[PDB]
Amino acid sequence: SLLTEVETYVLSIIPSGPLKAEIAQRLEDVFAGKNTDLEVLMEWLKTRPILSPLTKGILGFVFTLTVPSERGLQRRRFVQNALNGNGDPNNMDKAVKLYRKLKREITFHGAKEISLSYSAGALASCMGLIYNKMGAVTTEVAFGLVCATCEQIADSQHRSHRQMVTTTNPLIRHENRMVLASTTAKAMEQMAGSSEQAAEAMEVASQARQMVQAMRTIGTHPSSSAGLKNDLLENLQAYQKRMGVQMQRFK
Amino acid sequence: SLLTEVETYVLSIIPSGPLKAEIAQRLEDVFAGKNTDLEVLMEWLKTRPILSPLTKGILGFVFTLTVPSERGLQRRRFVQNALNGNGDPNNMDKAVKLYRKLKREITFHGAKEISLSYSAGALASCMGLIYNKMGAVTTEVAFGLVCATCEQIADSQHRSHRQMVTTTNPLIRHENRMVLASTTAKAMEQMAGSSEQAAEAMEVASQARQMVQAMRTIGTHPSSSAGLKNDLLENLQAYQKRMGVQMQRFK
Amino acid sequence: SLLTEVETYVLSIIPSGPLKAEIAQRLEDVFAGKNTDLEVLMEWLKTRPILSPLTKGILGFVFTLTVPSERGLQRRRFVQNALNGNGDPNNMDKAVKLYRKLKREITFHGAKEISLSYSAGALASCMGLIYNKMGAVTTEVAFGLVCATCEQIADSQHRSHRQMVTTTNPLIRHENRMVLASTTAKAMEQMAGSSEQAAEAMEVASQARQMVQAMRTIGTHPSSSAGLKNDLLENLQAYQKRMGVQMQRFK
Amino acid sequence: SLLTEVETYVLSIIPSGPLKAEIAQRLEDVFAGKNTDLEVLMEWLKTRPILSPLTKGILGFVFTLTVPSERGLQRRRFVQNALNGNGDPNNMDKAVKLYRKLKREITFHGAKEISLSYSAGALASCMGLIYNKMGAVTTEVAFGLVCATCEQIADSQHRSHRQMVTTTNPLIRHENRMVLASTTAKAMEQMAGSSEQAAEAMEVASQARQMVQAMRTIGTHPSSSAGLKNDLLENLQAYQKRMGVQMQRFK
Repeated sequence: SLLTEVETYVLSIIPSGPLKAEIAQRLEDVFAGKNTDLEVLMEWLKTRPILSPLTKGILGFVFTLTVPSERGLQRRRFVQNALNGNGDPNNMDKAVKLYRKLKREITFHGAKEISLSYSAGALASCMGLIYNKMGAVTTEVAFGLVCATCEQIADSQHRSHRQMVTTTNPLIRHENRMVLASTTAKAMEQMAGSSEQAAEAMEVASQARQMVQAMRTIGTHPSSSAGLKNDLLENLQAYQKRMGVQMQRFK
Repeated sequence: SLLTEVETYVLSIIPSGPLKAEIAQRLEDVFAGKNTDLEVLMEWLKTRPILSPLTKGILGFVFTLTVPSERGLQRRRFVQNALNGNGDPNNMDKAVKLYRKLKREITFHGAKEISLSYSAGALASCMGLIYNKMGAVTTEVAFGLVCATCEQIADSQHRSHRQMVTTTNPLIRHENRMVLASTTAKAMEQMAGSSEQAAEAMEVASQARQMVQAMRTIGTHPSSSAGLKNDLLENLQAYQKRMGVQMQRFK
Repeated sequence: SLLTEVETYVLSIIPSGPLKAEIAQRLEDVFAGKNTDLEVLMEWLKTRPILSPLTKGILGFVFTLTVPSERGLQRRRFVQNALNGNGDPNNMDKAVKLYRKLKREITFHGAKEISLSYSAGALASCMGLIYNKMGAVTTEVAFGLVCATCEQIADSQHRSHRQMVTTTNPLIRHENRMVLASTTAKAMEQMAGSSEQAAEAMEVASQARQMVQAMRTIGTHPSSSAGLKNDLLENLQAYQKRMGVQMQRFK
Repeated sequence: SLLTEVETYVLSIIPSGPLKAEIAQRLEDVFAGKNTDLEVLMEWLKTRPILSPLTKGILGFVFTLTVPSERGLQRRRFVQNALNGNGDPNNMDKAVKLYRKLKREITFHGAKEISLSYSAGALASCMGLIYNKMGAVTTEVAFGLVCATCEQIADSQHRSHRQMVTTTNPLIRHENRMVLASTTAKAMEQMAGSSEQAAEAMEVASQARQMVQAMRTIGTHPSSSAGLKNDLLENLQAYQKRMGVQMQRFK
């Protein structure tokens, strides 16, 4: 069940969207013996616009571990660029210290357990060593290094959400609502359901998007109005809930 | 959800107006794989008249992080001019001290958390290093530096409002009302609704604008009248509330 | 006479060859009011194959200081890449410490005198700050920073020669002779004199080149022969002197 | 004159033979602006049978530094395999310690001077970091790392010769002569001169080769004869000198 456990950590860091569905479907193919040619897979991976270079690096890295027949594959540049760890010497010293301990393990958990003791920076650098063949560790350990990195990123992915919503600055909190509404509105428009709900869903989605932009145009500063900041948010709250129920309707 | 979190901080600092709607719509295109050519985007960004040079710098900076294929892009001058941090040596020393710590992180939150410990001046200088390629940090960290700067500006954006309205000097407080009314009146006139309310909204907006200028002409100094300062504000207060309700009518 | 003094230091680091003649002739044009368009100049500079990226950086940097009308020029990428100082934080801290002192000077010598007290690494980073507009110093000081860098490189250019020829390892010393002969032979062939000496010079040059490669093919290891290592060098010594006198014949 | 100094160190380690002539001629093309396509060059380099993997690695490494336009090149597998330093953690720790110091230098000599203080093992590993983009140092420093490695190998190349010829074991010393004669005989046969000396040179070369194999067949052990070990070497000594003079005859 290692292939399932790694798939949890890897897919956690990827942002939600059509790519996440496409990436996960790709992971199943290469985790189920349906391995397509690596080059066309990675070439498709490279062109993806939304993924961050670091996140794009891990997905490229994980594919290489599955495909057999080394010495005939190709080490993609963007993976090396992403995983290089900024070329820092100080953190890369920790990476070697990690890689010393990883070489002695063969169990996936043993790699993950020791790896999480080190900073998120070192794992990216150390994970570069395995990809570049500078080091060499068994496949089970290498995933244990990926999950330690993916868990570290995934932890900060969640910790950022907790800090952003509980922020005390009112200005961004208002700004958080409009962009959040726009993103939720964007979610329906891009996913056009087969049923007639797509037309209705697009309308309500376009309604919020057409209205949120007007809300930004008026603004919500205390000095930009005389109490209009209050009622402006209220319509958004209704619109957010209006879009909230709309999601499960086509479900 | 990093692309949403950065979009909150970036759009917070931009002043409300038609540009804010246009800028945010642009951010969605470059955060959703609809990346237009960078040069035409930044060229449009440069010509924008209302944005401050520093605020214009961050928006230019954020776009560069998304677009791939370095060595073939172009480093715009105005970004460097805005982000140079006034060429101070003292604050730029802090920026390097920051950049030393940022290089070791890969998590967005880790960059943001450490960055906020430093003065707003250093972040502008340090954020210059990443843009100029003097330094090099992973994309997730770099946004973590932007949000630290955007949060710092956004905090002072709000803190200025609190200090301005609670100011004890009566002269500016009266002056605050007329300019506030003019801005609110200006908001409707520029946003011409499709409904017939645009004609009526323009009339009431022009009424306040035509009357606020007369109010300035008479003045409101204690020595410029013999109690007319009192009733002059009262009509503004009605006009402000009259325009206040008028906003949600076309909503 | 500043323009002459800087031209000494800048041209010292460039390796000898046709490019050095072309570069110096270009420096005269931009140091004598014959300033060609910067972009076509730097574009020609970029394509040069022999110059190292760092050395190519300084020549690009020096041209920018001469051309007037900032805000309308363009900051070339390769200059930033070369002058970034590897993005190290530690040496860049020294660069700011330098840049603090340079800002207070206006004399060219004052900049050069203080600059040489710092390691060659910092000057490259600090010299990046001036080019990127992160800092701002008067033109006379900026050349004083270039000459400090050029002098530092030029010093190590000479110090390498002293260490290479006085090396105790016999194997490279023999190898030094063949490559040295090939380079000297290459010097005549590329510079085709207008007189008939070009044909004769090419013949003797091709003679050494045709014979030095045979010398490498046989080798000169003590275990690759039984005393042939001795007489093999002797013919080279004659050939080197034969080419030595041949140089001043077309002079 | 950096391109000449590096060419000395690089060509020293390569064993003598037709490849050494071909490799050096290739180095001139890529050190003189005649840069052929990298891929066809490295592909030809990969197929070379005589070069050791480590020595083949350096030649592949040096070419990559010259060719411009990164992000569009390709990192060859065999270079990474050769330069990985056996994936040891202990020596790779030294490599990072080296790479920390190299990042702060820009002078070629400065890189070479500090690099030679470290064991030959670390330089191979550290030189791997630059090729893999794990690190990043200026081109002048990187050659300074290569020459430190090439010098270290070249020093041991010579030190092995001193120890082999001065060995006290008589059995290998006799064996040294036959193989040395065979190699010298092989040198003429492969290099077929244009003059008629090729036929005569082949005959005398085949004479020694035809006779050295007979000498091995009889053997030269003290227990394999009753004094024939003495006169058997004498004919070789004449044959070695006979081939010794024959070399400069076609010269």
